Amino acid sequence: LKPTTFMLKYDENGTITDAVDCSQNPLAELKCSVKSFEIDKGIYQTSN
Amino acid sequence: SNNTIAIPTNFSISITTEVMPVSMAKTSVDCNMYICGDSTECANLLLQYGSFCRQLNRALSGIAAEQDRNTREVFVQVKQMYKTPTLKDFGGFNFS
Amino acid sequence: AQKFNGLTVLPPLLTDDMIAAYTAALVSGTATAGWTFGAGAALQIPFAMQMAYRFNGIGVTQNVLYENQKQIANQFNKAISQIQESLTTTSTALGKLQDVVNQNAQALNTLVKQLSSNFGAISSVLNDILSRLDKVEAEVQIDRLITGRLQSLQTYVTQQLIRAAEIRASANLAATKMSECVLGQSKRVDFC
Amino acid sequence: SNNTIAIPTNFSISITTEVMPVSMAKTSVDCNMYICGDSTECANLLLQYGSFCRQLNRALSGIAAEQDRNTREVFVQVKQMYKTPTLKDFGGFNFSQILPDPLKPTKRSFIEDLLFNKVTLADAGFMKQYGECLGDINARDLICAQKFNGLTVLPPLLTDDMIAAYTAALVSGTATAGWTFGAGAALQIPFAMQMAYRFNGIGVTQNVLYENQKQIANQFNKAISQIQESLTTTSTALGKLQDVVNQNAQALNTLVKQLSSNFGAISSVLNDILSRLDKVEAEVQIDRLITGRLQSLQTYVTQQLIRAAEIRASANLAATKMSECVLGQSKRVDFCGKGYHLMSFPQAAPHGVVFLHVTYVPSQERNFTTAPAICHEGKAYFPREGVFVFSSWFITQRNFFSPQIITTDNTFVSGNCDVVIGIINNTVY
Amino acid sequence: FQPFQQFGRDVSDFTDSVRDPKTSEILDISPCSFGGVSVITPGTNASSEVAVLYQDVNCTDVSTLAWRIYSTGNNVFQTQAGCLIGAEHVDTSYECDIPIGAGICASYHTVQKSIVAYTMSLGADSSIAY
Ligand SMILES: *[C@@H]1O[C@H](CO)[C@@H](O[C@@H]2O[C@H](CO)[C@@H](O)[C@H](O)[C@H]2NC(C)=O)[C@H](O)[C@H]1NC(C)=O
Ligand SMILES: *[C@@H]1O[C@H](CO)[C@@H](O[C@@H]2O[C@H](CO)[C@@H](O)[C@H](O)[C@H]2NC(C)=O)[C@H](O)[C@H]1NC(C)=O
Ligand SMILES: *[C@@H]1O[C@H](CO)[C@@H](O[C@@H]2O[C@H](CO)[C@@H](O)[C@H](O)[C@H]2NC(C)=O)[C@H](O)[C@H]1NC(C)=O
Ligand SMILES: *[C@@H]1O[C@H](CO)[C@@H](O[C@@H]2O[C@H](CO)[C@@H](O)[C@H](O)[C@H]2NC(C)=O)[C@H](O)[C@H]1NC(C)=O
Ligand SMILES: *[C@@H]1O[C@H](CO)[C@@H](O[C@@H]2O[C@H](CO)[C@@H](O)[C@H](O)[C@H]2NC(C)=O)[C@H](O)[C@H]1NC(C)=O
Ligand SMILES: *[C@@H]1O[C@H](CO)[C@@H](O[C@@H]2O[C@H](CO)[C@@H](O)[C@H](O)[C@H]2NC(C)=O)[C@H](O)[C@H]1NC(C)=O
Ligand SMILES: *[C@@H]1O[C@H](CO)[C@@H](O[C@@H]2O[C@H](CO)[C@@H](O)[C@H](O)[C@H]2NC(C)=O)[C@H](O)[C@H]1NC(C)=O
Ligand SMILES: *[C@@H]1O[C@H](CO)[C@@H](O)[C@H](O)[C@H]1NC(C)=O
Ligand SMILES: *[C@@H]1O[C@H](CO)[C@@H](O)[C@H](O)[C@H]1NC(C)=O
Repeated sequence: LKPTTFMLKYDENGTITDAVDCSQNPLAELKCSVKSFEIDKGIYQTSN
Repeated sequence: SNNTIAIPTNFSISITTEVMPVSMAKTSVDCNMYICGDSTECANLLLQYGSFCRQLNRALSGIAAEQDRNTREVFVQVKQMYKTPTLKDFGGFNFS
Repeated sequence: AQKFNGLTVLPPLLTDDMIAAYTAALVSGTATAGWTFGAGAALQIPFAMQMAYRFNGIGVTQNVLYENQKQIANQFNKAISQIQESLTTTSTALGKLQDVVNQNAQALNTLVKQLSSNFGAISSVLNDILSRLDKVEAEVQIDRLITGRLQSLQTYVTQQLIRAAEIRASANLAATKMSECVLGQSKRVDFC
Repeated sequence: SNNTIAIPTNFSISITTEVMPVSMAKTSVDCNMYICGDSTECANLLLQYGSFCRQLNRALSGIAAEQDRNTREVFVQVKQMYKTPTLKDFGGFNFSQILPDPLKPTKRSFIEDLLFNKVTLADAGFMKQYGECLGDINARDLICAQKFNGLTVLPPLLTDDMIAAYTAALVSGTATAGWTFGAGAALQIPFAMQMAYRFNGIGVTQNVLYENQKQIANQFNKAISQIQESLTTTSTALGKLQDVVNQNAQALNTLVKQLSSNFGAISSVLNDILSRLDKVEAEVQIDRLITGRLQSLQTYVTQQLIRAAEIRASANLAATKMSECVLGQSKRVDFCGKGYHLMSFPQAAPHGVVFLHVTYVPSQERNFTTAPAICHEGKAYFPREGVFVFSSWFITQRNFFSPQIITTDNTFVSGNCDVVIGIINNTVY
Repeated sequence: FQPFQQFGRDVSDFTDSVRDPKTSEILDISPCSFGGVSVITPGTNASSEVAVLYQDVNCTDVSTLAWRIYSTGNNVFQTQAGCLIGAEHVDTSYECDIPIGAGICASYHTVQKSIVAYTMSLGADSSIAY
């Protein structure tokens, strides 16, 4: 285990069905920075 | 008066300038960098304020897009890239 | 300093070369076709006849233009030369653009400087706080600092929004002027 | 070149669209609800901040009034509610698609129906009952959350039916009287004569309009059909109105979400604080929470004010366009669409208006040889916004090739044949 | 709820559900205050009587005259803007004096004077012969 920031998804029931690991790669970083699992086509600023 | 008029008999050609701003600098901010630097303790404490930073960056990105929109609206008003003529005389009017 | 504190400036989409190309295209198009382009397909015409039409547009017969063509051309050239000399001489003719630049730079630099405020904490240095205090009290001090710095960023963003609105108004006016003065002959008093 | 000109020999009728925001959502905030919920301790502690909340609500109510002002200024530009004509022919110009149909239940036109279908709104009733919210909890309704946290959206003064009635009145008035109405009392006139006048207004004789009436009407109908088909096809033509809606909704939802911040307190839950702590320390924690939540509300109000200023600028431009393109024929280049403006028609849309601009576009240019002036019996003759053209020499207008024989009627005599540069020798009848 | 969970929370971190410690039944918790209210006044200088508009209340079937209103009265009726209490309905159309919303306007008219509500007029009627 390592200290990290995750984004967890709770579904209609109370069960966690998906997650995003914010440190996996730049796309995951962008997903965590906009707090959404889906991204539209375009160019986005990420962290320095 | 009531019975006389004044009529010009000559004229002059006048050219004047008008300066107009169009666009300003586009900027972006890294909240974590600005507020916490490289401190992991501060970074962890900052997590409960993500909404405010997302709001700030949304505003800034909107401004950034608007700047390019302004420049395009002002300058892109022709469909054909007309070539510069080789002879710049035009009947005595020096365009060079 | 700005970059080390996390503030970035992005490049514009269009470069100066492309903008200059657009302006050159506009000038060439008006000189070769006049006003027909912009209302449809460009229709070329000699410059003397174009100037005669423009004279007709202000209630002056075009025989005047044709009979004083040399004097009119000389006066036009002299006006161009006077503009060139005035621009060459140092002055403050571009103060508006200069102060746009200055305002942006000053805003960013003020943002950098405001990092030195305590906001009521024992110090403005996170390293000092964390070197002296254990987690429990360090948390209180760091919370104060976070609140203050977030407020600083919010103020910057609000002022940026207001400045952007002003700039957008100016840009809309400039686009209207392009359309109505460059692509056609205007009758609005003192507009062009 | 220096001795040749290009003259159009044909033309086409073009219709293009312009989408403009007019108004945004009117909102109001219950400070006590948002900040303290149902907590009497928090409500008592909040009393010393009443000035700030009064200030916030003053700003919001000003915005709310300005929205109705915008809508009125844009759409209420007629004193008489002109009735929709029963016969929608107008000399071959088919207006049905832009005027309401008595048969259909809807009070709008077909294109207006398409426009209203192209924009999706979270809710349209402005009415959400306590029983409805309490009974559909499983849905987790965003509107229910907003309302339970003290944020309200108010209904506009004018209804969609009334706005559509105003647009129908404007279209009927222009179709039956043209431009005379709006400068005084409406004066009816046949549509063909109206179109002839509009043609005359762009430097083209009206004989052209009368001699090509069938072609012009067919082109107008085809342009209307193309607009209708394009609107039927899914696209992003109403993106401005859509993102106005989206911005308002996002602002409110962010306001709801920001309640979860601690702002440095031991917890963000007032009930937890009051269950664990006695009054003295509970007061400190609650003060921190009050400060934070008040700041959030102030930020919302500031951004709302800036958005409202932008919307007001758009509404002022829209009202000017209504006056200058719908109630008259404009000469400002590119103001009422691209080309030589002929006439415009408005259509209502969610939170805005859509202008259909009809303009004249020259096409199919042909070459001719031109001369600045012609010498006859030692006297110089000049044109008067016409051009000399060599097929013999004739005189013609610059926007449509209609060569005419030169005569003293269409020529201006001035001086001799010496000063004029490029003068050619000819005769004048 | 799973066996190890006792409370539930929403996106605002408000506690919105709980398991009863005696029967293990799950209960939703909802706030008590809800709904928008507006006050219509002809001016305190003129009178102290007001009309009250309840947005989010439906009063079409006035048979109980559990409604969420502060007080009933005379001329309680429903309008496109909500439940209106304290104003008399008139079928005539005038220029908008006090805009209530959704095409409804209120005024202060001689019956003695009282608050009245009506549908605003859009303009004078005309007939133009094409
Ligand atoms: C939440 O849990 C419920 C209960 O298990 C799920 O509903 C059942 O789903 C299964 C699998 O699709 C169906 O065969 C059953 O008929 C469903 N029961 C009912 C009463 O509808 C539900 O699918 C779960 N939700 C999600 C998003 O997975
Ligand atoms: C209008 O004024 C101009 C400029 O003064 C006159 O043009 C001058 O004409 C004289 C001969 O008449 C030349 O010697 C000069 O060189 C011309 N220009 C200048 C700047 O001196 C012109 O004659 C006047 N009248 C008209 C009808 O054009
Ligand atoms: C148009 O004006 C330009 C600039 O005044 C003229 O170019 C100058 O011509 C002189 C005389 O030959 C040279 O000494 C300069 O070096 C030129 N300057 C530049 C920047 O090129 C040009 O001749 C004029 N055109 C006409 C047709 O008169
Ligand atoms: C201008 O262009 C129009 C449109 O192209 C021409 O109209 C054509 O008319 C002929 C009969 O004369 C039809 O058979 C064609 O179908 C029409 N073309 C279409 C509909 O595209 C018109 O003849 C041209 N000339 C003038 C003077 O208007
Ligand atoms: C004006 O255009 C409309 C729409 O194209 C025409 O109405 C259509 O008429 C056809 C032929 O009768 C019918 O098949 C369609 O169902 C009609 N559509 C609608 C929406 O009503 C109308 O006939 C045209 N008017 C004239 C005078 O030609
Ligand atoms: C706590 O004790 C109460 C009271 O005895 C229990 O509730 C009753 O349980 C019985 C047996 O199932 C039911 O028949 C009754 O209807 C329940 N209610 C009452 C009011 O008597 C309850 O089950 C106990 N809880 C636990 C977790 O053991
Ligand atoms: C208020 O409730 C009443 C009673 O249910 C509703 O009146 C009925 O509404 C339905 C649905 O539109 C109609 O089909 C009935 O004809 C209505 N009945 C009467 C007697 O009017 C009413 O619509 C509700 N009001 C609102 C604004 O939802
Ligand atoms: C007119 O003549 C020019 C001569 O260069 C030619 O390029 C142009 O295509 C001609 N126009 C038409 C419409 O044929
Ligand atoms: C103020 O008071 C009188 C008496 O009630 C009221 O009728 C009147 O309209 C008011 N005065 C005005 C409006 O000038």
